[PDB]
Amino acid sequence: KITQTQPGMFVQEKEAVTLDCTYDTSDQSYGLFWYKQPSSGEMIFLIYQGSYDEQNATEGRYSLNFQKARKSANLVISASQLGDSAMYFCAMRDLRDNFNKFYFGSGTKLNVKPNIQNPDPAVYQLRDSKSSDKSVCLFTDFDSQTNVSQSKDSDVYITDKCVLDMRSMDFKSNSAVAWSNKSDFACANAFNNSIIPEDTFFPS
Amino acid sequence: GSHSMRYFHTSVSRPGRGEPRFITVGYVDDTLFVRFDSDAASPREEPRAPWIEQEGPEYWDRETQICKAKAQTDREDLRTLLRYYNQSEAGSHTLQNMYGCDVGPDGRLLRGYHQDAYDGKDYIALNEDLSSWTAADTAAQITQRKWEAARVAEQLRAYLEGECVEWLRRYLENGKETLQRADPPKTHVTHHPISDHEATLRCWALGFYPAEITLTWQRDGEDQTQDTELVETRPAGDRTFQKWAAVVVPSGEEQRYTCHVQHEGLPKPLTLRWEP
Amino acid sequence: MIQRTPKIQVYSRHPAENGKSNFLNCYVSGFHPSDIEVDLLKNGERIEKVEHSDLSFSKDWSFYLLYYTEFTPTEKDEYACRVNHVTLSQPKIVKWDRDM
Amino acid sequence: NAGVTQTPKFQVLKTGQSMTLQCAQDMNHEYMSWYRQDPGMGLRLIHYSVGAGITDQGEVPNGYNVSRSTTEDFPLRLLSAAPSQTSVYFCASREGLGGTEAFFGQGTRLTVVEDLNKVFPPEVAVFEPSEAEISHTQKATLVCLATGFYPDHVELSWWVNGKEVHSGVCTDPQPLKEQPALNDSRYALSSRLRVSATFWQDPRNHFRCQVQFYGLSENDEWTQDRAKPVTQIVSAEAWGRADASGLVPR
Amino acid sequence: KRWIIMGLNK
Repeated sequence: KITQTQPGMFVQEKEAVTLDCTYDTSDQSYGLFWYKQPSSGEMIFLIYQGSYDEQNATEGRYSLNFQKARKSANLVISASQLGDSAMYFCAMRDLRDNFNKFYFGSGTKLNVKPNIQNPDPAVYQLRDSKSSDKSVCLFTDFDSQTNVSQSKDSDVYITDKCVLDMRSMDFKSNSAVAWSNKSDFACANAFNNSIIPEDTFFPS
Repeated sequence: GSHSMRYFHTSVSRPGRGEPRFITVGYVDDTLFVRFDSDAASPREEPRAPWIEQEGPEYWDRETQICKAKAQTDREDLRTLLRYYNQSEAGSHTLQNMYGCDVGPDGRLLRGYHQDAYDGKDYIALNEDLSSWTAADTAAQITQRKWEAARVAEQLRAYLEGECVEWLRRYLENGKETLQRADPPKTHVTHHPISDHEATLRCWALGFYPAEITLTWQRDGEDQTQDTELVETRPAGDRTFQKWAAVVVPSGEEQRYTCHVQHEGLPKPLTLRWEP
Repeated sequence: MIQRTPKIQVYSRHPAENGKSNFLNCYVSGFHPSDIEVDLLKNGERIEKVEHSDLSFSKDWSFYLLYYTEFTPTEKDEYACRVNHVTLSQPKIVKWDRDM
Repeated sequence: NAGVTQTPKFQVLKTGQSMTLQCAQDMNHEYMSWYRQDPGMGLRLIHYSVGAGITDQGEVPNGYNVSRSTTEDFPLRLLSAAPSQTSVYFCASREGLGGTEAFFGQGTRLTVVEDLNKVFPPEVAVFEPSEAEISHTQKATLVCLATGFYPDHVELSWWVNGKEVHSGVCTDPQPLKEQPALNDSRYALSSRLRVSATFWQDPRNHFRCQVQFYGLSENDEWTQDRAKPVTQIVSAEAWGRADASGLVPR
Repeated sequence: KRWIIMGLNK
């Protein structure tokens, strides 16, 4: 039995983050494993620790704080990067079934927040490059504390906030996209369900 | 004085007639105390000495799981070694492993062991220093690189210095009435005429424990080691051992020869002659 | 493949006494590979119910086994051990000699 | 080298149809297994193999079959697709039963549908940068919108001047359902690509959003009048926009 | 008392 108490954890980019895991076995012989599952769905092996190993496993930015007495195997990720936002699974195999089955935890969703240098919140209207009168509403440049709420309107679609990273200039920005086929839909009302900065730029 | 604990393991493939046969046995000095056989009706790690019988059901279940795990690792390793040696899947092959510890009269580690053999030849061995490996060939070198990467030696040295030593101590204490009792040999000399010119003098040592013994023949008090036929020490079947030493002597010179017996169960070394 | 022919010793557990229950032993050692055929014979006929020890090995990796059966020796009865191995073209017969 | 190669990455199946999930490993691994990942159920073992010619059942073997002809391959067969088989399947291999080189395949996202008429390819549109954004921030964000697709089996990429780009891109982690309460709902996916205003102000700069959709195969039966929603690429594109002077900024 | 660890394949 694996317990990951946290369905989610947040961390500021560059800071270290600890993901909790506790395990339940009556065996003296076992192994603890961590796996990363990015949004693309692949299951990536990160680190392993054997129950008879006296030194804490380390693998690059990953460290497993193995506390045998406390029955804990917390994962510490040093110097958090945007690429670290993913699901993390704690897992174990033990001597009871000859280490056959993997017992996986429920997982923890890590959300690495960028450090927004100069926030400039604004909602822009973007028009289709093709021969149509179709539009999109782009809420961009808000600080990492501003939260985007899902719409309470059935015909209004709002994405979750997405962090883009313009690597060449080390510039990071948050954005959310809203669109609807409704006639009354305007970028002025698109993010009413969200608490947006009072000074958010709404161009004419 | 010194004591030892050893685990022995043999896996033998049998192509075209099922999966490999796995047999493991555990010893304290010359006393068998546990066994596991993959061909038993329902395979379990079983007791074979009275001083081990008092170990709890948790002990029996864990030892059973470890043997099953070793049998399984060996099955996989037999397949890997066919690839390392470019060998056919059709032939029968053997994997053997021995491991254990030796303790001094104080109950402190003297020597640790972990060795593997493939088809009766050395494959890979933990060095006497318990921190490095000796690979016998280029195939064993592949294994050595894997075991170095997993830091196997550190964990195995921790077992040899720790649990091996401590459980050997507990077994020695629990079985002191038998394990720490030395049974002296019952000794006699037989005479076998060959011709009117020569005879065999055979010095017998029977029902002794432990197996370690020295049987020598002397002529006018001078050592006859080169001239002595010593049989391999053999089990009596009741945990004790038997051995004999023989010399071919000129008929009428039998009185010049003395047999000498050294064994832990003897407070003083024995000297015997043929009667009369 | 390494091949080592078995050493064979045939003997009783206790000093033999006619009409008195004892155990007849056939100790096979120094062999490789481990496949081996071992039978105890009474007047040239195979003794049924014969038991053996669990396969083990010596420091040089060579195998050993003890085959045994409870028996009551008599003056007339002849006992022997019949061993076959890959290293042997014919099964090898070693007779029990009480004097040894 | 490559480790475990699990195919296909995406699959849509009609109820009652068969399918073989492929798994190859190039690491001489003796142990291979199949797991399925589901919400609440976690990761469950289906079947496993400790070596060539040996296979055993896991926690959830029913409706699945496996074979281990060689050490390299471990195919999973679904003789008759059931909607309950909609899951993400993972092939996991290791050096042996007690092995620690515990590697997983890329995963197979399986959608079992009652009727293939619920399968639709995406429609794709590129939304051009706002003049207000260019004037306010000296940056230009393009938005790609992939809409009305089913199942949610797509790979969105940005191509600038014929080359795939990663920097300055953010694609929603998961396609959003257009009608969430419905298991037959079509999906939508958005992505942004942000460049400098000077880069956008060059008419020779070409920005294309590519959506690879995984759908029906050639063998799949198709009884609708609309185009068969086969696996295909759907793209939309835009070109940069120069000033009233018609001079690209230096 | 036997020894055991994971990852001991040859």
